Amino acid sequence: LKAQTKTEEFDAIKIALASPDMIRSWSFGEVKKPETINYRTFKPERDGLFCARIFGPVKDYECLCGKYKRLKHRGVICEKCGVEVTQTKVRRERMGHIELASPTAHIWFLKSLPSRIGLLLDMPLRDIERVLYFESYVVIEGGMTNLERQQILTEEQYLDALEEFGDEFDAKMGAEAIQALLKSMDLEQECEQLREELNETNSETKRKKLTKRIKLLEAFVQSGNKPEWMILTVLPVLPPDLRPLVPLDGGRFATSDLNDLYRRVINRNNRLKRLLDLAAPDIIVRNEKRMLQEAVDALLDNGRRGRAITGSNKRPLKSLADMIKGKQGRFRQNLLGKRVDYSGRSVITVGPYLRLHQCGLPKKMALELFKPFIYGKLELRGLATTIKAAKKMVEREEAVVWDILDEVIREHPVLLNRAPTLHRLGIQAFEPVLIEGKAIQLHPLVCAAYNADFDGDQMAVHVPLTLEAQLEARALMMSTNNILSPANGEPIIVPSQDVVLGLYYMTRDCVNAKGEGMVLTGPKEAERLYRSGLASLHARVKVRITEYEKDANGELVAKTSLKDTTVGRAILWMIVPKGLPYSIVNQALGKKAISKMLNTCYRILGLKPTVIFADQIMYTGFAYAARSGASVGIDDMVIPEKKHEIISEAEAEVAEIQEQFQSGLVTAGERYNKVIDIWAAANDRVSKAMMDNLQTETVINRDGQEEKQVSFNSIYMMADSGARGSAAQIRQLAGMRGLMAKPDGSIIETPITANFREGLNVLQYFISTHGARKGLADTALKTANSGYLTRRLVDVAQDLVVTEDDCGTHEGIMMTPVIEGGDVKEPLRDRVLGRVTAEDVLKPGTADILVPRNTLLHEQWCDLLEENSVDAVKVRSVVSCDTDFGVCAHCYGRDLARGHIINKGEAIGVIAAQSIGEPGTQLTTGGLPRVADLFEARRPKEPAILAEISGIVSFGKETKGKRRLVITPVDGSDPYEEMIPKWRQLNVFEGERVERGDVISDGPEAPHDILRLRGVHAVTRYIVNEVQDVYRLQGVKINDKHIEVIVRQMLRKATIVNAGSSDFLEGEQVEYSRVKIANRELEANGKVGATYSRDLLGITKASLATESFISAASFQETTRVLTEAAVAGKRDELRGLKENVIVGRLIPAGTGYAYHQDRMRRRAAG
Amino acid sequence: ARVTVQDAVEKIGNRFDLVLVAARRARQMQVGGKDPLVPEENDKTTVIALREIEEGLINNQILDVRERQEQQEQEAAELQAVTAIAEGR
Amino acid sequence: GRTTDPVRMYMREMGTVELLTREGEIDIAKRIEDGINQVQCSVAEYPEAITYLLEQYDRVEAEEARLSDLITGFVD
Amino acid sequence: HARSTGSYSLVTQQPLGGKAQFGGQRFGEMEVWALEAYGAAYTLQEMLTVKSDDVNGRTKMYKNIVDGNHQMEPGMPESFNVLLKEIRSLGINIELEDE
Amino acid sequence: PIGDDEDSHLGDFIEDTTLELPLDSATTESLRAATHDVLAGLTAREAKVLRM
Amino acid sequence: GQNMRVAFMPWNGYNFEDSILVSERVVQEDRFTTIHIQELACVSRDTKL
Ligand SMILES: [Mg+2]
Ligand SMILES: [Zn+2]
Ligand SMILES: [Zn+2]
Repeated sequence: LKAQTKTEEFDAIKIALASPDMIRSWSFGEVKKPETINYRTFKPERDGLFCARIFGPVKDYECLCGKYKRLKHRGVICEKCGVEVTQTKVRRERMGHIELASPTAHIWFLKSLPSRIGLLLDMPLRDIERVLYFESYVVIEGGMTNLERQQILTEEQYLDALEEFGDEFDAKMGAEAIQALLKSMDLEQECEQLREELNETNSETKRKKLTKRIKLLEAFVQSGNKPEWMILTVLPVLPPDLRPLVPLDGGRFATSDLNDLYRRVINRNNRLKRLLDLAAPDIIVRNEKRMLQEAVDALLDNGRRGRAITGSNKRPLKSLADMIKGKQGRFRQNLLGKRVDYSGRSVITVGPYLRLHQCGLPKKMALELFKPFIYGKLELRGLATTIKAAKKMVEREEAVVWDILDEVIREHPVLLNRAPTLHRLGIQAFEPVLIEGKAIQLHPLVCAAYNADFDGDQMAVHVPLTLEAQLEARALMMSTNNILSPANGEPIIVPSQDVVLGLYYMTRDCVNAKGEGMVLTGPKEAERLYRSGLASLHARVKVRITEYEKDANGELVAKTSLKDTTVGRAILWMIVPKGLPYSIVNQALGKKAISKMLNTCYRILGLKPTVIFADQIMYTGFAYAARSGASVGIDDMVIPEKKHEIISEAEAEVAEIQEQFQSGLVTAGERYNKVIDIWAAANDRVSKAMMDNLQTETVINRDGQEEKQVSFNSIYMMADSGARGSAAQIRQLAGMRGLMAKPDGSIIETPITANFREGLNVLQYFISTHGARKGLADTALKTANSGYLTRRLVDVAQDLVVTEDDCGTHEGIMMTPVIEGGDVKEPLRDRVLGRVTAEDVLKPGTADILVPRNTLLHEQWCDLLEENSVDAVKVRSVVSCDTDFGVCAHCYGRDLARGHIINKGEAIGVIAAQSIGEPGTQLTTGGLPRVADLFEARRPKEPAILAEISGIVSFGKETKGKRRLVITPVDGSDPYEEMIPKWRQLNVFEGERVERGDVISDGPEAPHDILRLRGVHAVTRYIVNEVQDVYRLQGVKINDKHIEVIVRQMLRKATIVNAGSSDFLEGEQVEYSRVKIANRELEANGKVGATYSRDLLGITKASLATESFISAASFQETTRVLTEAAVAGKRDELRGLKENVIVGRLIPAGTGYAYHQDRMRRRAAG
Repeated sequence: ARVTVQDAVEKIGNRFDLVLVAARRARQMQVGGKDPLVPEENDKTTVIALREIEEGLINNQILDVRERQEQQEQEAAELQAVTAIAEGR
Repeated sequence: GRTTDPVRMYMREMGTVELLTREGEIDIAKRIEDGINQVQCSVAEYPEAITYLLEQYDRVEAEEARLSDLITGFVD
Repeated sequence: HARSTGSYSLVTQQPLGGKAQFGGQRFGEMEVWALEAYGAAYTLQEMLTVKSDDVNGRTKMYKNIVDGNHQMEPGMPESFNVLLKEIRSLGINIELEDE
Repeated sequence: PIGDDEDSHLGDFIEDTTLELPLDSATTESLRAATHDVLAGLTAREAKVLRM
Repeated sequence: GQNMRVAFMPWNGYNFEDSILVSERVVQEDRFTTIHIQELACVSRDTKL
């Protein structure tokens, strides 16, 4: 078969240096003139930056001169002025060139930090630049006389040496010099010689640089790049429409800055050719060559020399490098964003009538958005003759079009998105419901996922177009299909505020109320008792209920009974579906309980019942909260009667200690601590006064004189239910508020005695103001820090995707309850839930396997483990996965919005990064910066040091700035000796044995140490436990999984120790390496297999290494990446997410995982 | 309307390949080559296809098989037409 | 030594050259006259340089050229 | 605001309001990530190819949309297409390999 | 640069007026079908003369 | 702006977050109505045509 020549669907991409002949291959003509357009007739001046002949026709299928105007003549080259008449679009495509007079350095390869021309020649940068500027002479191929090959000479020196040796010696200067150097260079010979020199001399200094350079050279040879190409003989010109002259209003013109630059280049070039033909003196033509160099540099990348300025405008002109780089840090237009058709946005409102699967979409918006569908559906049914008439109709908004819109809307989902998109739930698919209004209506239960208030936040709509997009939106991005946070299995659909105040008010009980003590047949006549005004919503009552238990085999058992409950609970029970026990609704129904109701319902009945359940819960919560008549008055906030007395006594203490400071019994600072302590104690007392009084003070009589229960006061119910408010804010309302602190952080010893229910005076308010402003500032800052962090995270993860099914390794980490210092800061059940078992586990007695090797532990399995006393389970993790270049689903876990095991092909790196990132706004060394420090693996300020090796140790030498520690292993050799500065107080016992990784001092320790001296499981455990300490201290739920995948990405690279295939000390992929030593253990060499050492790379560091260069050019410094890749002739195969996002094809994950896989196997095959 | 796709996800495991298969069948309906295997409620081809997945009468196996048959069904017709191209010799 | 900014590596490079004395200008100009006249005389000593001019004037009066494309005029 | 098919920017072909008929919404990096977490490839592809950046894709799309055929024949986004020239405008040769 | 100091620059707002709108492109595609059917209407010779 | 009779109480979740639920009495009385004044322009230019 003939493979192909012309257009196919391409794979990979290649980048390298460009030959002059190559640059010519692209060029369809040489632009010889600085002229742009004719100045009256605006036609392009022929062979100029804007040209019809070289580039293309000005208007569609029309010759410039005007002779051939017909769409027939096409491949015709006009005789008058040759222009092939073709679409004007080809003026957006065709390149050009300029043949420079003198050679020119390409500023990218001269000024890139590791100067390419420089280190290829082993020639220092400043020397090379000194040569290019004609500031000195440099030797080339010196032969055998007096002189080194790379040696530089001055005027007089060159003269003398020339007088001595006429021939068999050579020296040039300028660009031609460097080009001659590069051309003369033989890489292979240098290779041989350097291998030898590497071998002969033993010094670290010598062979380090030696090996680095030889590797560099041989890489450059293998590239296919010849050094000469770093010096430009020919300069390509960019297509005109990519740097347009296009006219504006007022007859004014506007053009790209590349025109000024290209113009300058052409000018000085032609003038140089002229100066050559005029036989000018050296001092002139040299100046001209230099100026040409500067012009070219300014064109390519401006700012590495002089930063030339555009005509009449101070602001420096944008060069091609600046064209590529973009702005806003690193953003390549697939990054910062891209404008998109079929979209819209507006202010959002509530819409409680909605089912959770839908959203209100404004009429006009739907019309405009679905306009093309409407056009097609209108003439398909034949209501409109032609598409034109269809437009006329929808523009007239004729009566018949609304029905057609209702047709095209029905099964067609739409995507809704909010401004701060963090986790994947930031975008959710809904079924559109036509609404009269300009506002978008969004289901209340979703408001938590978007973090969307109703205070004027806006949402954007996007219309999924292709069939695949509709089905993706419906089966993936659909609201009902994500009920659970991907971070943790807990429901994100949890009722928010009004609803929970409703369910809370519903099931609650007062002491005495209408219908107290009576009995009812069932929930029906309970509700009937309530709605008729006979019985009160909350009263202690026995009613018969019928509950169910699915506890049979897949089967629902029925049981009936007389339960002691209230009227409200009885009414509410009507909603609860099937197999749930009445136990769940018989409580007070707080936010937590009202959430666990949903959770249990989902882990029992399945998805659909849970969906409709949540819906009904919302409806009833709203309705009954509305009926309840909850409100807030000024008298709802109750101040303690004892407040003033507490204030007075605590105010007596301060005058006590003040008297002592006057008499000098106590020091000023000690005094300060004392007074601050008494005032703090005061605040605690007032708070714990107002809390008792607010909470229990309802004193009410049933048939006797008195009884007291939890208060029915509004603000209390609100704070208690979890609807809104909290003990702190309520404390600020009634009790006194806090003690403030100056910006310094020195806490003021005269606290705010007054509260918000009372007035604050001038000073108090002024002092509160700082707290406010710093609050807004800090929060608004932590948003940015969160974003930056997530960014680093997806950058370090991204392409990690579930790929294989099961690697099948027994490997994994030991999962224990966290058990910190007190009782159980987090159980075992949460840590092991949804995680696969590495191996079978035991009862206290054995040959009884409860959980059999690798099995997803769901709620039932975890409860079965809980029945038994088992404290310990070994669990497979993403960090331990044997699979290379990805994670097997069997290792990951089940976690998702769905309880089933993770699908094959879902991209986990991204969702992990997101899951870690989203809560980051809620985090307060400790803190979010501590989190960053952890993920960056930064060695702390005052780190500890761990024993290098086990065995008895002792102290040696003296006081040089380090008092040396000598370790003595039992069997093995002693010589390990570390230099410990003695000015730091030690721990380690001079007479005792210390295990490797023991405490030889105090303070935090760098995870590099934990990785080396303790090992991979130990280091991953340290990272996960510390970061989880940070999050969990703030009340943030994040599964260990995501952190573990980030960790896996951190340790991706490692350094080799032994040899037999590749180089000694190289940092490299443990995927590559392990797949190589697994392959080397058999066949090949019988075993030559090398030993490596696992390395720890920070997230920002590990992100640096990416196979794909297109990917790297996105988030890294673009200018460097492009060069560094171009010299190696690096070939990007795509294969990742970011790269395929940039190039604009299907993501090698998700739905596209079926595509890229089917193509991946076709590649490197028959 | 299909409020939840979970059942279809039960019928084919992947849930991505669900989107793919359902899309394929959906196009078998939308471009008019074929007709529904189950009553159309005014549900668009998008949802009809998913209903077809839930009923278990449509998946990758069935589709591949049917297409493979239709290939030979066209080969049957064009048999006498293309064998007449013996002028190639 | 070199600040770059090529205005400087020019300004300094030309600034080495010393200004001419009023007599030096005439010395140099005299040298110019010497050289040129040498090439002119060397042209006058070539037979084909003569014969060609002759043929060209035979072409001028034959209307195959113009008097402006051969001579700029003589002395006169 | 709402937009179906509006005007387009000249330098890079992208949706732009010229009539005060608004340019579409900006789909950013984070939104792309959100699309990446879900398994939706086609939604993303159409998002950054046919619905926006593809000069061929958008029209070939619109015609299918009115024809009652939901599909996409994506082609290559014009941003990357331009970037290729911008890279090639320098001394760098960037090519598309194989088949 | 225009306002906000942001990446909004003058050239970003220059709209291509030389592009034909898809709203019209569809009608250019439809007109062909219409005139084709209508040209199927006339006698085969009249059709040839009008198409010519 | 304008002062008005206001009641604090959840009403059928239509006030859900900060949301405001307003009687028809207000939109009828035309009190919260606003008058906008826009300046539109038409420019007669010179084109080479
Ligand atoms: Mg807000
Ligand atoms: Zn012409
Ligand atoms: Zn694995």
